[PDB]
Amino acid sequence: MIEKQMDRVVKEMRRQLEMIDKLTTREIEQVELLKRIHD
Amino acid sequence: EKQMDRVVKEMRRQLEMIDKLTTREIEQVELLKRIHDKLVVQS
Amino acid sequence: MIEKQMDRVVKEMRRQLEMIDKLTTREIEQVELLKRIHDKLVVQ
Amino acid sequence: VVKEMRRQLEMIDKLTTREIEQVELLKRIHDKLVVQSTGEI
Ligand code: NI
Ligand code: NI
Repeated sequence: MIEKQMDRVVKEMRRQLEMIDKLTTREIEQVELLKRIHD
Repeated sequence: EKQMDRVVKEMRRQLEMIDKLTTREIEQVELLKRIHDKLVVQS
Repeated sequence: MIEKQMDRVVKEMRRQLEMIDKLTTREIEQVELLKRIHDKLVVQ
Repeated sequence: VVKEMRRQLEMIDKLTTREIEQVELLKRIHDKLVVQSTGEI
């Protein structure tokens, strides 16, 4: 009982962390792109 | 920026749930310790 | 010492112990992932 | 976009701190159980 709930919360945190990983990655690539084109 | 906060807020949210679950786990361990100690020290 | 009873308590301690090890290692991977994200974001 | 990155850096740092404290707390519970198994448990 407490064990599934806790397992379920950990699994769900890893998923939100993956979202942050991509977002930050996409933000870094967007900065790199904008740097080239801006005067 | 709006998508990040949505994910952090849900992460911070998921962190509090874990904190409460850990508290209930401690209570379980404290009781298990009480039982363990009684079996050892009673006759 | 009634070890029949004691053996149930030990079985339950080892089980809790195994569960906690799984949670800490999975949380540790997140901490590791968070550190990498921190490194990436910090390069700028 | 740059400003928001430095802002997200602090947010990630704060999440790292909260998760480490949780790891620390679970480790403390683990260390208590171990000891209680040392009597040939
Ligand atoms: Ni262990
Ligand atoms: Ni013991």
